[PDB]
Amino acid sequence: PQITLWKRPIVTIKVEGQLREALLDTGADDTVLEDINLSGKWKPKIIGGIRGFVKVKQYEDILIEICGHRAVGAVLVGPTPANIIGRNMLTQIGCTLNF
Amino acid sequence: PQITLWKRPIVTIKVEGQLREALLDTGADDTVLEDINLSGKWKPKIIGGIRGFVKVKQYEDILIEICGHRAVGAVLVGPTPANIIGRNMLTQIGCTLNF
Ligand SMILES: CC(C)[C@H](NC(=O)[C@H](C)NC(=O)OCc1ccccc1)C(=O)N[C@@H](Cc1ccccc1)[C@@H](O)[C@H](O)[C@H](Cc1ccccc1)NC(=O)[C@@H](NC(=O)[C@H](C)NC(=O)OCc1ccccc1)C(C)C
Repeated sequence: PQITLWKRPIVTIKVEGQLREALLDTGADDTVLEDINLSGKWKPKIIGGIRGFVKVKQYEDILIEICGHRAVGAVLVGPTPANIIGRNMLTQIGCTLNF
Repeated sequence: PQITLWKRPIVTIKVEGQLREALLDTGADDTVLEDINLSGKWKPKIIGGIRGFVKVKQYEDILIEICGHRAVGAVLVGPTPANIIGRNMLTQIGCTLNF
């Protein structure tokens, strides 16, 4: 679809039988999922933001179903305020900025 | 133009005779400019991110020339790692997410 930016570009995602709402975020390298247990093993990682750095679990090969389009990727899981779909996921659903 | 998200969607902006590079950031409500003095008066404001909340100077009616398209807006100025063009500015250059 074509999402205008008058409101936050939140979309439905489906990660392992769990529906969430994630924000499509062009200013995020990575995808960060807020406090939702993912089956599988992970490796420790730290993303930085505005202000600080949070500790996250990185999971590889996670399947995320984003607004009707699937995409497998590294997914970071950690105490972030929102689900963030970063460019790593956004390139796979073929998402572009447009003006 | 059409910016794919394989790399950070950084673009040229012109803010008061100053060229900067800003990231077009769909996950930012506001626009945040990194440590570059803006003529004019401001009001105190605080944006939150990943981890924490930075103090910024909000300036109204700031003219930002974004990748060939102008846009006047509230611009927040404060110790952020990057210039971030938030949705507030991104709606005016007619920028949409596209997949
Ligand atoms: C999701 C992250 C992986 C993302 N980080 C990255 O992409 C960075 C560059 N990559 C990275 O960290 O790489 C890993 C690494 C590790 C070690 C060494 C080197 C590298 C990120 O948080 N980046 C953010 C800022 C940034 C930019 C450049 C460099 C570093 C950080 C925004 O782009 C991102 O879009 C966030 C999304 C977000 C929203 C809400 C909560 C948490 C995260 N927006 C923001 O932080 C913006 N805030 C907002 O939009 C808030 C929500 N609105 C607001 O403040 O309005 C008033 C308000 C006040 C109080 C409550 C509610 C509203 C900010 C730019 C102004």
